[PDB]
Amino acid sequence: MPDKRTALDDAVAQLRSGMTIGIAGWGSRRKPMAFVRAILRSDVTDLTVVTYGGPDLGLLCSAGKVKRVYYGFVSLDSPPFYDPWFAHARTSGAIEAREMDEGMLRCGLQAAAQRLPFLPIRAGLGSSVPQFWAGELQTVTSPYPAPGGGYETLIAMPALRLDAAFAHLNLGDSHGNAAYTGIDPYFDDLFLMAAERRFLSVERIVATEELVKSVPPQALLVNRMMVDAIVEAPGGAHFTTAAPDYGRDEQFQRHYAEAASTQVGWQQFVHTYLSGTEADYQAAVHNFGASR
Amino acid sequence: MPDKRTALDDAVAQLRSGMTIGIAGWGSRRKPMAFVRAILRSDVTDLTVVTYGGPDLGLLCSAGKVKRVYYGFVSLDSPPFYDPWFAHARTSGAIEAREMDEGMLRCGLQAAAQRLPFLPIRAGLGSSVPQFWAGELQTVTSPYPAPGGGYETLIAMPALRLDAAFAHLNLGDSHGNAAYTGIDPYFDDLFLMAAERRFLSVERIVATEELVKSVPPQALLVNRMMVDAIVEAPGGAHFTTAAPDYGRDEQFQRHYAEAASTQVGWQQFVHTYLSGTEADYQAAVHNFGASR
Amino acid sequence: STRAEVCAVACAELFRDAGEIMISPMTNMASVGARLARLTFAPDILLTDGEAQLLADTPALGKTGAPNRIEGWMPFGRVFETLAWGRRHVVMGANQVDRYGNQNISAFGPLQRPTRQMFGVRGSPGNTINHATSYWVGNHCKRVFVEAVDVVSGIGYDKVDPDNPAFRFVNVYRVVSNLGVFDFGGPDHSMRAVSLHPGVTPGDVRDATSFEVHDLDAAEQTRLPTDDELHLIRAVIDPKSLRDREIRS
Amino acid sequence: STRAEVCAVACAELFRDAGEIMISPMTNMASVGARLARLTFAPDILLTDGEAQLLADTPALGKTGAPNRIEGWMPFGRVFETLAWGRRHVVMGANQVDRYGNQNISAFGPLQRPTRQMFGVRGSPGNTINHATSYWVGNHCKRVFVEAVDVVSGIGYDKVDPDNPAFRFVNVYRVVSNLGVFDFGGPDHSMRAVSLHPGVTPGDVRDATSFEVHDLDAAEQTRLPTDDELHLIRAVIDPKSLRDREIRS
Repeated sequence: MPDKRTALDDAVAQLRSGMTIGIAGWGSRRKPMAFVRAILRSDVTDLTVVTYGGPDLGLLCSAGKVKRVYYGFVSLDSPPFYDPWFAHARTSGAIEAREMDEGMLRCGLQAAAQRLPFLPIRAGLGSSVPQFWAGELQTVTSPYPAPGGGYETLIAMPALRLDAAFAHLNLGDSHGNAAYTGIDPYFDDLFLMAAERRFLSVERIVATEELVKSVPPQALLVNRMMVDAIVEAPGGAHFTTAAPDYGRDEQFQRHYAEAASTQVGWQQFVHTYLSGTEADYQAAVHNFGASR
Repeated sequence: MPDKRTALDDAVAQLRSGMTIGIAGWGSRRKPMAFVRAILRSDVTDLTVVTYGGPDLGLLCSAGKVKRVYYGFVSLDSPPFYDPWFAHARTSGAIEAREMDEGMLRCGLQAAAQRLPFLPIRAGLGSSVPQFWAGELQTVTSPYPAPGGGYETLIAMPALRLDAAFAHLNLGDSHGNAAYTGIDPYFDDLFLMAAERRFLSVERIVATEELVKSVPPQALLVNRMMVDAIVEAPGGAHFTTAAPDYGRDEQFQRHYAEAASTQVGWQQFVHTYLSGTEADYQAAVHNFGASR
Repeated sequence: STRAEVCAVACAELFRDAGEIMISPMTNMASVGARLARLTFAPDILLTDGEAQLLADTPALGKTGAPNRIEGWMPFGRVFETLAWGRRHVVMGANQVDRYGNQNISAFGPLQRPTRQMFGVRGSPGNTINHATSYWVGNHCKRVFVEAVDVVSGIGYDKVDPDNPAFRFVNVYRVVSNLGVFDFGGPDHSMRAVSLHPGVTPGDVRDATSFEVHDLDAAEQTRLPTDDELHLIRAVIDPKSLRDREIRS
Repeated sequence: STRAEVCAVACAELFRDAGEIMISPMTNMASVGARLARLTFAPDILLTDGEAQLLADTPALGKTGAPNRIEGWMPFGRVFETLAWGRRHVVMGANQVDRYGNQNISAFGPLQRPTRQMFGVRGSPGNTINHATSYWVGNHCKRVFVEAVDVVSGIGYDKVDPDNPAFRFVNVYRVVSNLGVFDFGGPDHSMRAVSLHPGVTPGDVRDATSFEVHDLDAAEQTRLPTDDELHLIRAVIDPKSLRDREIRS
């Protein structure tokens, strides 16, 4: 079988400016943060992003690399809750916002996974969501009557097709079989299935037989058809939660948010954490932690 | 919390003639066969059945209790494969057949679970399936163009809403939390969510804490919102497979199929296995087995 | 009893006759109320551990130490399935609520260039189109209770198209604030006073709301917590008094 | 090499350049072919254990004893998800196959009153509208290869509406029989001879098919299994010779 192990930069060099990319996980939970940091090091820009947003999106906005965002929400999941870089991008008018209901985003990925042009959904009707979409979001009428008479008109959620997707899981093999070891898979499978290029990071790469013995079969969320390249990235979700491996780095996340509030503070953060490799970031982070 | 423990006959006495019922499991796998036998003991008839059919459907047809069947297939999963009672019902013109593709049946249950009037699907297009449905199966056109130009027309799979559903699982508590312990949940969750009345049997009722300690969380397929009544039915899937608890009773299933092939043989089968209680059936079955 | 305790019981009363459905309290005050309901007059409700498991018992809010007993699995995928199925009652916060019950947790100002960014709409649109939704507001003031919200995250009664049966599950139930209990039984489903908390006059509500609340002068007093309710709140559910941080002044 | 071995290799060649997709061989002959492919020229294919797990290695067909090593989980729900996504090639049997590649495993006779009942359409409609589908026929005869099937379970090229992009994934690839390899590259995508097995004349096929097969006289001989292929088939994949029961007379 194919050995799909690659490095962070090698994966990101498959991106092109203008692409639509999906970032998996949820909020400040199991985000592919090492992939995001590698995007920050590249020249790739003008990205359309599909995400249940958190500090992943914040980092991309801080770099001015985002043209448009399709999102169900943006949250840090802990105080100060709102991502300050996403907030800056929104209040400055830097990004086009394709805001939607959380369920709609999932539905959009499901339609892309099934290669369907749309799925019907109630979520969205009556809300400001259609107005975010500026007439791009259309409706569909049921050909069957409701129990009660009348024909329902529903949101036609379009497929959220992706040029590339990035996800992070706890354990994988060299061929891209992978498992989540936490309580929630989120929607990483749909992000991968909706994309033309599939990129996965894991905390640790093991033999197939070790992978399958360490989890129940229901945790084997990713098979070889769902991955083009796998990257071993210990700490690759930092500073979001990666379940039994490590929690959210709460103090560091607050440090991130505080630093975003001023020009000098951000420049110092970039210098300290984001100006070298992933290994430099991990060492700087451990040193911040050792201080506390 | 509510105590939902009930007996087989008590559950079935909530049915009325003419109802639409769902039978869960798949083929000759984890079927609620003790519930089916209880339907055979009642006066309930003229049923519309929604099923991935096996010997469950055969037993109902042998009793003349079926008006219409919505099915993705009918199979015994072992030789002679085709269920002879379903075959008789079909060749005699005794039932209305709403045959469909396997994926379509799941889609139909999903639409009912989401309370949607339809979901779009490619499966069905160009096949004999629409002709089985006599005008009832309609299409829907996408309001978004295909990648390539032009607008796709898809099957509009209607919701397969049920008056009642029956399922069998391996373990549960008195409130209806329940787990599958085999390798496949099949679609029992969708059957329950599509129905107004939800009936579950399990091999054994345990304390909630025992239930949750015996399986990974991913195997907790059924929660309290999904069940109205739960029945302890050890051997309740017999003669279909019930995973690690017991396999398919291959010799008995063949005995079932052979008996259906003649008038005298069927009359003798009904007398021996289907004329008393579930306990009488289980004792007769063990005696057939003890002989071999 | 304190104002916070009266509010906690008012939140609990949201779930009377809920039956065996998932309660999703998204604020601490609602979460005290939901746990009170489960331990008393709504014993069949389902509650998560705040993440992805269903709780078997009803432990203290915010608590650490002993692990919780679970009765099921409720990852986010299954929450979406549950909400579309309809078997749920969510209590959300609200940066704005308007007189027809529209809620905003998204942002202030224009959609493509807001003056202040919050979470986005989250699941509010799906929640309000599918099943019972209520709101907890801890600082009842004019900037929260507005004429019309900046961004419609949760839909209100004025958005219901009576010719489209897709709106048939709308059930925006009540708003509980630090001042009163409110519903949408006024004319055109405009906001109506159910009750005013002890110590609150109609004038207090009038000065704190940007529109007129129906039946405000006729509004009875919100009922006091009973001795058993106070015992459960103080000793069992909220021993650290997280409820007190939910309300101001 | 025997006729069964030539058929097994022909089945294997169905998967050349398949890439990293799920192969679903629903007959023993196809399953020998698929395992042969995985061990040789198509090493990236996925294969289940015949139930709900993905196999990590490629064990013997019909093997007993030690459990198989697994690399994933593939319950029926996930098969439906995989097939709609398109990453699959299924090889099915057939009670009837017609000249445009339509398949019947449903029934013989009228739809609401058949003269003989089989399984119903099963997954054939979903398979044939979504991804590569091929057929294995072990007794090539007129009652199997018919002008037009009684019931369209698997759709053929004549059912494609060229104005509806929903048909754009149709890929009914080949038919391998005990006599030859066939495809649908004839006029109007009618059945065409790819190759005839050693020992088989055009006349044998003509007398066993209810319609005329395109390019039948020009059809080369199906390639022989190599020594390495024979070693893998005879000793490693099919040591019980289940392949020999697949073909008749």
